[PDB]
Amino acid sequence: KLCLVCSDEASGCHYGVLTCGSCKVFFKRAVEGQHNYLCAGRNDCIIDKIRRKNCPACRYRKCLQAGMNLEA
Amino acid sequence: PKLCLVCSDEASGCHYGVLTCGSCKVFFKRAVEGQHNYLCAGRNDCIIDKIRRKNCPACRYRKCLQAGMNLEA
DNA sequence: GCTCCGGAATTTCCAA
DNA sequence: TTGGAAATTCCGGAGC
Ligand SMILES: [Zn+2]
Ligand SMILES: [Zn+2]
Ligand SMILES: [Zn+2]
Ligand SMILES: [Zn+2]
Repeated sequence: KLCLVCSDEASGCHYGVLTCGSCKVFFKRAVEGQHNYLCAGRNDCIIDKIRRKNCPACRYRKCLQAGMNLEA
Repeated sequence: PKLCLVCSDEASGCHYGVLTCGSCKVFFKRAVEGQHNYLCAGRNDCIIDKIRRKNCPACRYRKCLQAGMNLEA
């Protein structure tokens, strides 16, 4: 039932991956925002429920290598 | 010149005992009266600057305390 | 007249 | 939206 990104509960499978609501209003506007997103860490930041908003960079990263894309 | 000891932006003036910008001033003020409960998603060495400073409240708050910031000064 | 600082009130911002 | 946190702006009072 877990979002494969933030490990909150999934609202369904969107963009080819099972994840949550916020994680699926997030990928989302990073792509056609085509955003910068610099990490203040090592690029290995932990992504979970209340930390997910700390590092958009690592969050966006983890989105991609879970396979999220705009296509179907 | 004139540059903040915390978020590394240009300093409004000495605030709470530490030369700092205005952003960190009201950040620190808000942190001490409220809760600290912030978590770091990194190793607690996170880099703080104008773009990065909003990423990790935890590390930013730590730097303020490290800098010597205190409410009565 | 000014400088300096705390700080409240206001606006900007964005996540959920 | 609905509400919380960020940040710029502005005012009160101690000084000088
Ligand atoms: Zn998620
Ligand atoms: Zn990161
Ligand atoms: Zn600062
Ligand atoms: Zn951190």
